[PDB]
Amino acid sequence: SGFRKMAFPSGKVEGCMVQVTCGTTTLNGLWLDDVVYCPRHVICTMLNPNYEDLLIRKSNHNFLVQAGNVQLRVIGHSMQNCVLKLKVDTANPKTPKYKFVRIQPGQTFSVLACYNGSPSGVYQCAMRPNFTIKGSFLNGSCGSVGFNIDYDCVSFCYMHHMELPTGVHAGTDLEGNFYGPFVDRQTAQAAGTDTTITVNVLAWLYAAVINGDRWFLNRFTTTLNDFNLVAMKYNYEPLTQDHVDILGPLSAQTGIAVLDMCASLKELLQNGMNGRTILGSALLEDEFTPFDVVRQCSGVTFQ
Amino acid sequence: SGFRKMAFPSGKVEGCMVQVTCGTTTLNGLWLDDVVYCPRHVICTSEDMLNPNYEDLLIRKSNHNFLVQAGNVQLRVIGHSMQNCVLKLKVDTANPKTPKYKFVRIQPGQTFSVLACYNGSPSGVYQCAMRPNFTIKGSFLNGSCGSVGFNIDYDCVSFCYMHHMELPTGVHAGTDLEGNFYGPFVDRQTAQAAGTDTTITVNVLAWLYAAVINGDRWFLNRFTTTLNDFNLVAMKYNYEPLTQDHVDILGPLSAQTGIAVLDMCASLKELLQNGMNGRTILGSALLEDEFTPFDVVRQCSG
Ligand SMILES: *C(=N)[C@H](C[C@H]1CC(C)(C)NC1=O)NC(=O)[C@@H]1[C@@H]2CC[C@@H](CC2(F)F)N1C(=O)[C@@H](CC1CCC1)NC(=O)C(F)(F)F
Ligand SMILES: *C(=N)[C@H](C[C@H]1CC(C)(C)NC1=O)NC(=O)[C@@H]1[C@@H]2CC[C@@H](CC2(F)F)N1C(=O)[C@@H](CC1CCC1)NC(=O)C(F)(F)F
Ligand SMILES: [Cl-]
Repeated sequence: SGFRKMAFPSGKVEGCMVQVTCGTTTLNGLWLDDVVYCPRHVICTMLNPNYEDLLIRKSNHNFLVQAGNVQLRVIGHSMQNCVLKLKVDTANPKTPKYKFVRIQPGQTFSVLACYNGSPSGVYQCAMRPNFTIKGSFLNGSCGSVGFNIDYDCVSFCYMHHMELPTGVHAGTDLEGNFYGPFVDRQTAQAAGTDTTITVNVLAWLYAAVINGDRWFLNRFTTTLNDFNLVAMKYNYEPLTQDHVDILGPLSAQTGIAVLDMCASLKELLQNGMNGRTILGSALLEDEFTPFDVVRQCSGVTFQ
Repeated sequence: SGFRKMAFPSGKVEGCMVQVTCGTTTLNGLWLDDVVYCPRHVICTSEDMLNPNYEDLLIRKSNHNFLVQAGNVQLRVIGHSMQNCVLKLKVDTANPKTPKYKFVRIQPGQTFSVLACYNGSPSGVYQCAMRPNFTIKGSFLNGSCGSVGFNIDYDCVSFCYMHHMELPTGVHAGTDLEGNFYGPFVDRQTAQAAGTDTTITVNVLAWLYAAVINGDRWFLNRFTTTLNDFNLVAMKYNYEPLTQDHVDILGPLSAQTGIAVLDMCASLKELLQNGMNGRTILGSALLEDEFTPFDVVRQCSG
C-alpha cells in the first residue's frame, strides 16, 4: 500500500540527451534517429528576434553537439516552429520506440531535468489549465523534455523553453508549438489566472479511499449542473460527462458514484479540511489523473 | 526557480533489475557483475513464515531451484550465499549494464530515490526519506520486494535500501545492501509495529531556506533563539532534536540567504505555534521534512 507522486522510469530518455552549444548559449537537445531537437532560442545573441533570418546566417559548424565525450557532426539544420532540428551524421543507437504527442491541460507527464546534456533529476508535472507547468529548472535547463511511457513506447509531449516572472514554466510540443499564449522572446508575458483540475482532484479522492482514508465521504449526491455552479465559484475547471465516464472504474471499485464523490468535494470546498489531512496533504491535490491512480494502484510496469 | 520532489534518473538502476522465482514466490533482484542480490524471504514457504530458520531452508536449496530472468533471458545460478537478510546468487553471466556503484548505510533523515519494480520491470520512481523510526513511506504492492533505493553522485550509484516488508500501519521497512535491517524489524510474519514517528527538524529548516531562495519570506520574524530553547519547544510538537552538527550543515544555506540558522529556528518555532493560516510554502499547507540540506543546495544552487 501507500501513494506517492511517481515519475516514469527515465532510462529510455536518458540515452537521447545531448549538449548543444551555439555562440555563448549551451542547452540540451533530444537525439532521436539522426536528428537533434532543441529550442530555437539557442541561435539568439532577443527582444524581437527574426529567427528565420538569424538561422540563414548560421552554418552547420556553428552548432557544437556532444553526446557525452563524443562530438556529433551536424550536416543540416532546419526550424520547425519554436524547435531547431539539427541533422547529424550518426543515428542514435539508443533511440527508443517513440512518437511525438500533444497533451491537453490536466494531463500529467514526467520531466527529465538536464544540464550540459547530462540527466540531473526526474519529477511528475501536470500541464496546468493556464498552459504552464510548476517545474524546477535552473540555468541551462532548456531542451529538457517531458514524456509518458505506454508499453515500450516513449510519448514525448514537452520541451522546456522559458520561465515566466511568477517562477512557473512554459514550453512546446516536439513539433515546436507552444502550450499556451507564450512566445520565446524577452518581452513582458504573464501566466493567466490558474484553476484547479477537478477530474484530477476526484481521482485523488478515489486514491485516498483505496488507501483507507474515508472521513470526507458522506450520504449526499449532487447533479453535474449544481456541482459545476460550485466548481465555477471556487476557480475549479468544469466537470464534463467525459470526466464522469473516465472516473467510471474508480466509481465501481469504491462503490462511491462520481456525483456522490462530487458531493464530498462540494463539502470540502465549502467547509475546508477541519484540521484533517488526505493522503498526507492539507490541501486538495490536482496533479494525479484517473490513469495515474490506476497505474500506481495496479502496479503497471514498463519494458 | 521552482521546487519539486525530484528523484535521480533511474536508467543506471533499470539495467540492473531482474526477476527471482523460488516455488510460487516471485520478487525482484539487483544484478551487479556476476551476483544477484535479493531478499532471503524468497526461499520461505507460507507454512514457515512466522519463525523461518533461513540457514536450514537455504542448505536444502539447489541452484536450479532459483529461476533468475533478465528480460527474455534465464540466468544460470552457479552458487548462493546468505549475508544477513540478503541472498547473494552467483550467476554464470556478468551484467554488461553494471554501473559504477557503492553500497552505503544511511542515517535517519537521509533521502533517496526508489525504483518500484514488479517481475524485474520498473513501474515508477519517487523520493523517500529514512524516517527517525527507521521506516519509509513507500508505494509498494505484491511482488515489490527487492526494489532498491539509491542516490547518484556524478556517474556512481550509491545503493542504500532494499525493500523487504510492509508494517500494519502501511509503512515500509528493509535493509542496506549488506542485508542489515534499518531499525529493529525482522523478516518474519510475527507481530511488529513502527515506533512513534517524529518530524526531521533539520530537513524542515532546509525546506524553509529553499522557500526563501524561491522568493517567499512571509513566515520569517524579528526573533532569535538558543539551540536548547528551540529543542525544548520542538520536542513538544514531536520534532527530532536539532544538534550542533545540524546547525553546521545548514551553514551554507544560511550564508546564501543571509538568515542565521538560529533566526530560521525562531521562524519554525512561530510556524509550529501558529500554523500557516490559509497560506502555503512551496505549494504545501504542512511543513515538509523529506528534503535534506544537500537536496535543497543541488536543486536550488545547481
Ligand atoms: C532555458 N534555459 C531558460 C529558462 C530557464 C533559466 C531560468 C533560471 C530563468 N529558469 C528556467 O526555466 N530559457 C530562457 O531563459 C528563455 C529564452 C531566453 C531568454 C527568455 C526568452 C527565451 F524564451 F527565448 N527566456 C526566459 O525564460 C525569460 C522569459 C521572460 C518573458 C517574461 C519572462 N524569463 C526570464 O527572464 C525570467 F527571469 F523571468 F525567468
Ligand atoms: C515484498 N514483496 C513484501 C512486502 C510488500 C507486499 C505488501 C502489499 C505487503 N506491501 C509491501 O511492501 N514483503 C513481505 O510480504 C514480507 C516478508 C514475507 C511476509 C512478511 C515477512 C517478510 F518480511 F519476510 N512480510 C510482510 O511484509 C508482513 C510483515 C508483518 C510483520 C508485521 C506485518 N507484512 C504484512 O503482513 C502486512 F500486511 F502488514 F503488510
Ligand atoms: Cl546518511
